[PDB]
Amino acid sequence: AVQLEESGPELVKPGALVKISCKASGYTFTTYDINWVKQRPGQGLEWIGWIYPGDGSNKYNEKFKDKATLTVDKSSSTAYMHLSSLTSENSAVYFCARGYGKNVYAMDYWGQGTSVTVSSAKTTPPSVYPLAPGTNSMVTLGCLVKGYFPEPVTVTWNSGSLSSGVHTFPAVLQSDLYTLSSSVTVPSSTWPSETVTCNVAHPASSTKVDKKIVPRD
Amino acid sequence: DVVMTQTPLSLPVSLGDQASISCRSSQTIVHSNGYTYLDWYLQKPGQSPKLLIYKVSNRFSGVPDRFSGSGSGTDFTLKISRVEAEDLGVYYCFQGSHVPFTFGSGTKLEIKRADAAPTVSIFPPSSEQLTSGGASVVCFLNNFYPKDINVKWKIDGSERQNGVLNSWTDQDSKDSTYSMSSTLTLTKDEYERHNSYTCEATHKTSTSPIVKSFNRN
Repeated sequence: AVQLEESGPELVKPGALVKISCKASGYTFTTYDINWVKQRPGQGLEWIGWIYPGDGSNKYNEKFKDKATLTVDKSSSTAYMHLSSLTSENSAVYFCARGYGKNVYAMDYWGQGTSVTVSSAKTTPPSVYPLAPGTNSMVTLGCLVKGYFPEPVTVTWNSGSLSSGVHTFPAVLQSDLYTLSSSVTVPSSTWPSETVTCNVAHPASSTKVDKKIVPRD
Repeated sequence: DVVMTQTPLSLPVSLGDQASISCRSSQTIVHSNGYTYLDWYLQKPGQSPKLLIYKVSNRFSGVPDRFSGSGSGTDFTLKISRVEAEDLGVYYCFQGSHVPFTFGSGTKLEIKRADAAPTVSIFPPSSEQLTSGGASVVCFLNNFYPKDINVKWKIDGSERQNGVLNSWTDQDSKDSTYSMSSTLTLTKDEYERHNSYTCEATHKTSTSPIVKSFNRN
């Protein structure tokens, strides 16, 4: 199974340097191009360059030649991107993709991406607050995820058991802090006769919070 | 640079109908060696871009035959026949013939469905939050079609404008509806100063607003 594992989120101060890493498995690393693609918050994909791990040859897009440096480590089958002189406008999601080689003619396997935030703000974990009602046969419960930094935050209900009726909203940033909510709808005969719990992850602070939703007294 | 221009930027297609995306290009994507490295990608909300079509017409393994690509040199097309709800996301044409490799701008595929009223739910601030000295009031507006919606908050029956943050979902991959969340954030003191808190949605599906309220006691 061809796989590409990219590093976790990064918070770095303006005018700093980051080293983004991408570990390959499931194919001969040294015989396929590795590509990088930028994606800014909002829309759009932009190709940065490829490296050929076999001999370390590369091609860069002119625009990124001064900000992006591509290296490789054969021994660990890892590809690396270094981003330099960091501005706010450099805050983006950067992708890894295996490209040209034997029987491959496009970017067929992509990494999960690495979100890079450039801010002078401080990493801070979320406070997760429960949201319970004040028989319809359908009841909507929720979690408020408030005051975390940086993005992202993943929300999951009962360790993934409930996928249906789950809405997690895009975060809204105010005063260097993000807030999102997530809602889940379940049949009334299953709450609060059974446990409903939201699971919030914040990879940048390495924090998982699991809040159980209990009725008001 | 080979400019990739995609038309349209938005594609509203009904469920089951054909959807076609046009990609035009500055130069010829026909490479020196004779091959045409023109690819189509798909980026679903919150996911990596995935390969759909390579070399103009060849579809990547695991991609259903519902997707087919055609065209030559300067002009290209991708057709999705019999569209399903999970097909929504952003479609990119991409050239790998002339350095730098370039993507088109996005073609956002939205689907059309029947009208749906929002399920409105209001939540007082949790005990946990009040203890911190903050008081968020969250209102959910769930599973409605189409996009357009507004929220009016009332503290003590009087419209409150300052202190409100909103967030809208991308189109849902299952039932094809949109969703929204609104959060009135106060201090425990400001919150304790008043008594009634109402959340009201106006949608095109009703004359009257859906009013959900609670009293602080």
